[PDB]
Amino acid sequence: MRAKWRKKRMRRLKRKRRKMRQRS
Amino acid sequence: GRVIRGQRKGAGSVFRAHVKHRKGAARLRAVDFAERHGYIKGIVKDIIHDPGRGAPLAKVVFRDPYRFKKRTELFIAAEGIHTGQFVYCGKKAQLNIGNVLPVGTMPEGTIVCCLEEKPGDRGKLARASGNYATVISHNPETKKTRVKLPSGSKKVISSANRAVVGVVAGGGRIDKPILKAGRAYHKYKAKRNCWPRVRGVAMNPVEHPFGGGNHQHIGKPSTIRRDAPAGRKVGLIAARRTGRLRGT
Amino acid sequence: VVDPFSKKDWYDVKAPAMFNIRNIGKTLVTRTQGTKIASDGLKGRVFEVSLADLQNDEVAFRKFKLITEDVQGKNCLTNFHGMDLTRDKMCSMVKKWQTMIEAHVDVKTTDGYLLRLFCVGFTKKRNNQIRKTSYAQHQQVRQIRKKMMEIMTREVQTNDLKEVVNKLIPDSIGKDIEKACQSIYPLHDVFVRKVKMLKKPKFELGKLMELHGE
RNA sequence: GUGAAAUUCUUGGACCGGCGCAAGACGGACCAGAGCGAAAGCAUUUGCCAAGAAUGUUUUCAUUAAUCAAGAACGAAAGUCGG
RNA sequence: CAGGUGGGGAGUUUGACUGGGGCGGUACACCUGUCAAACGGUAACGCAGGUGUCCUAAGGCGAGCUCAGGGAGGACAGAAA
RNA sequence: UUGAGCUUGACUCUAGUCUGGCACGGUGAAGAGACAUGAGAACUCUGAUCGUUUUUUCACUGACCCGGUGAGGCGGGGGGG
RNA sequence: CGGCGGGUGUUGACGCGAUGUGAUUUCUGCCCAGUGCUCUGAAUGUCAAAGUGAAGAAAUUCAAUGAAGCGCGGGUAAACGGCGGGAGUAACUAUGACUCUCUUAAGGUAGCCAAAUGCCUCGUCAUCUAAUUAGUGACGCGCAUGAAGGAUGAACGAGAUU
RNA sequence: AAGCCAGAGGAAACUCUGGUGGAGGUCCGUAGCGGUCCUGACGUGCAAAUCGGUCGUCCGACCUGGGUAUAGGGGCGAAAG
RNA sequence: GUCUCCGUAGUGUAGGGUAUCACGUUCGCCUAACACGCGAAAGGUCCUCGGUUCGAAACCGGGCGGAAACACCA
Ligand SMILES: [Mg+2]
Ligand SMILES: [Mg+2]
Ligand SMILES: [Mg+2]
Ligand SMILES: [Mg+2]
Ligand SMILES: [Mg+2]
Ligand SMILES: [Mg+2]
Ligand SMILES: [Mg+2]
Ligand SMILES: [Mg+2]
Ligand SMILES: [Mg+2]
Ligand SMILES: [Mg+2]
Ligand SMILES: [Mg+2]
Ligand SMILES: [Mg+2]
Ligand SMILES: [Mg+2]
Ligand SMILES: [Mg+2]
Ligand SMILES: [Mg+2]
Ligand SMILES: [Mg+2]
Ligand SMILES: [Mg+2]
Ligand SMILES: [Mg+2]
Ligand SMILES: [Mg+2]
Ligand SMILES: [Mg+2]
Ligand SMILES: [Mg+2]
Ligand SMILES: [Mg+2]
Ligand SMILES: [Mg+2]
Ligand SMILES: [Mg+2]
Ligand SMILES: [Mg+2]
Ligand SMILES: [Mg+2]
Ligand SMILES: [Mg+2]
Repeated sequence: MRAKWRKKRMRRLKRKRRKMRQRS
Repeated sequence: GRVIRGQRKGAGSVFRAHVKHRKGAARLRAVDFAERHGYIKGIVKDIIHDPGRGAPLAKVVFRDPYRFKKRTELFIAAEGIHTGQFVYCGKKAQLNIGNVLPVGTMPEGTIVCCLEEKPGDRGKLARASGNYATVISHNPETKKTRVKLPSGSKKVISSANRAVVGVVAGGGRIDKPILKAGRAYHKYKAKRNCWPRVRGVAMNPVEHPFGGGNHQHIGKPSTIRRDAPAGRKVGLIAARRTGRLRGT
Repeated sequence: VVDPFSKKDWYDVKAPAMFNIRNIGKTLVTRTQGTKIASDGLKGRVFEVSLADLQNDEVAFRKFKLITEDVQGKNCLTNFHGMDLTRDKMCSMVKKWQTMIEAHVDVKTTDGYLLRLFCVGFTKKRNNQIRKTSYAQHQQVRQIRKKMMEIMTREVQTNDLKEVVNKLIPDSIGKDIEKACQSIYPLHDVFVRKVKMLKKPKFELGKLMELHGE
């Protein structure tokens, strides 16, 4: 991928991870 | 089958304004020879808080031009005026904050505080706190002045209408959140019986068009025509549009 | 169905006495019908006409507006409204490696005409100059702008619009501006680039008729 | 309007031309391997307000300096909040 | 005075039968066969169905023919011309 | 074939509202026509005068309406500057 | 009931009046076909009384004209409200990223869930118990979740539950 | 809670510590006001709605006397017809 | 249970006088080849049976299925 889009994908995944952890 | 709230407000019985501690009608001085041809000087003797309104009122004392007496007025305080200040009212008054002079004599960009709707009544426009009108344009022929009101509308008035120079005091009163039902109660207790407002959907069908149902829903379009009978025109009255106001 | 040009009748457009060619040309308007007056239709028209076809042997890059105030008989009669340089002349004057100074001033004549004047000047390189560019420093530019703003007001405030127009016909104002500025930085292409009417005084018909006739 | 079209606007006068009015943006050409600023950045006129480099100096103080963990100010655009 | 709008308000109505009522159905006006007990009559929300039409002829008269089906034959022709 | 509370796309109305007409309800012009004496040519078609006819536009004030005031200097003119 | 009567109003858009949602945080997706509301009358179709013209002896009849409204045309969903099917398809099976069509005004987005909303149902898995139609966590083709209300989040509650 | 004093640390920006102060539709809890649960008592009662214990709130949208105003398809309603 | 609707190429669908559209399938082009594209072709007891009609996929009854909607007050 383009590095910028890998960065964007990582940011989306990190928001999802934060939401999952906050749910606990 | 029951008269609704809002219909009951016109009879006035419980819904008359609470005017017990109000300090008087806030008005310019009546136009006379001094206003019409020169100026008359008064002194701001006090600035007071009128219950029910957010604008301070200015108690100004003038000299009676025809008999030995002192005339006290209750101007609406333009912001920046202070006690012990001289304010001048008439055609030959100068542009200063608090002076009263006809709009036709004012330049093409000045802004004004207590504007007259008709040439000779006292102030009627831009009276609420923080508000002002703007003198846009003149034409010496037909003696007309075009002004911009706080609502953004444009109005043509006579050039002989008087107004106070400046913005009315009381600042950005609506900026502070009320934060409390108690503060709202104390706010409206000084104004009138209107505050604790029950939603119509929470009522029964007998006292509201929107009342009733097993779920709290309106059940009919909330926009209502202009010529609807009283007891029916509740909701968005003659609305040209609904929604979110995206763009203007 | 019938062509509307059957109901059009022609009028002759007349320039003031400042120009020795009085015939601007011809215009047309629909004949009077009902409340619609051909006089009202003809009034308020602007005729962007060059200077070479208004004055006998003047330059061609200068245009005059010549708005119509009053029509009598078959003659529309015009009066000064503004002037402008032409697009090609203005674009040819702008060149690289030189500084142009632009000034504007609002000034009232003796007879109540308010004018906005726009003047341009361009830095001139000397004949023996080896350096490519001819740039004036900012203080020199400010002094030149101030000079050419204060020697446009004294040619307008102290005289009538008639002898303002007849002296901006040869651009005497630009010539004296250029002569004055030589002690600060030399200038070569100095013109009153534009003038526009801002306000007019009440349209005295006697004044219009003395502008046209005598 | 496009490669071509179409969505769209049009005998209700659209586009075009003329004269006005209003609003909010934007400061062309001049504009450069030019300037200034710690960088980010900075271009309509005029005025006010402090600031600054370089230069000039047979002025003054006399080592008061250089770089700098921690800490501090500013920091395009996008984004967020209130008007 | 006229037209529009007008549950804001007024007055009123919101069929019947029915193995309770409602939903369903129409057994609510008719016609055929049966029920039906060899005169006639005879019931269920009994059974099997049909009707709110169609026809200047599909009405009227006269004349002349014979229908469905099958068998046997006949160029194309065949299960059917 | 008794009601009442409430709703509405039931039936029949109704307060209020929107709109047209008539009356209060006038005075001048300017348009465009139908106006009415008329005039050009039963001999074949055009310019006018005052009233009237509509419809529009503009203006006036005197009916009518609003605001201010203890109805306190309004309009025109003459001084004097 | 009525008077140019009265309330808001001793008021003037930072104000009155009418609604919906309901602190904060974070979001508030698509649909103007329907029903409403509203804007524009443009040649405009329909359109009462009065008024105009004609026929008649008159009653009367006919015709022309064309107010609002309705039609015609735009806007609007933090207006009422609404937000789909049927097949095939990946080198074990299984699902279906993907592909076809039918159709809508748009086909339910972000989220959330057997939830106070899930029939089937005591759903399936995990945890809690010796044993749980209960509780919690998770899953989701969800009979019939869902965005001015969705999802959260401290503090609080004579609220419901383990 | 803000405001204030002192000490200490900092180059500054400011920070830390101890006091002071006394805010709040703040907490516990009298009187008052209310009325959760026992589904207690009583239920031909003390009472045509009361009593006991337990409870909610208790500086505020607080409690309350008197004087006024609003009247029946009307009033008034922080909304339960 | 009651009421209503549907059954058409392999697929999703249109429709009383010789069954349409699109995809799919076949063949030939183009390409080194596949796909795309281009030119042609094939394909359907119109669910089953009976009836009306000169003639039924249609119209009308019966049956096979499939799909919706009701299935309430005690
Ligand atoms: Mg509310
Ligand atoms: Mg309720
Ligand atoms: Mg109602
Ligand atoms: Mg309701
Ligand atoms: Mg609904
Ligand atoms: Mg930025
Ligand atoms: Mg913002
Ligand atoms: Mg009723
Ligand atoms: Mg017998
Ligand atoms: Mg018998
Ligand atoms: Mg016979
Ligand atoms: Mg009976
Ligand atoms: Mg009844
Ligand atoms: Mg109806
Ligand atoms: Mg609210
Ligand atoms: Mg109409
Ligand atoms: Mg929209
Ligand atoms: Mg979902
Ligand atoms: Mg679920
Ligand atoms: Mg549950
Ligand atoms: Mg247990
Ligand atoms: Mg769970
Ligand atoms: Mg939404
Ligand atoms: Mg408390
Ligand atoms: Mg407490
Ligand atoms: Mg008990
Ligand atoms: Mg109830």
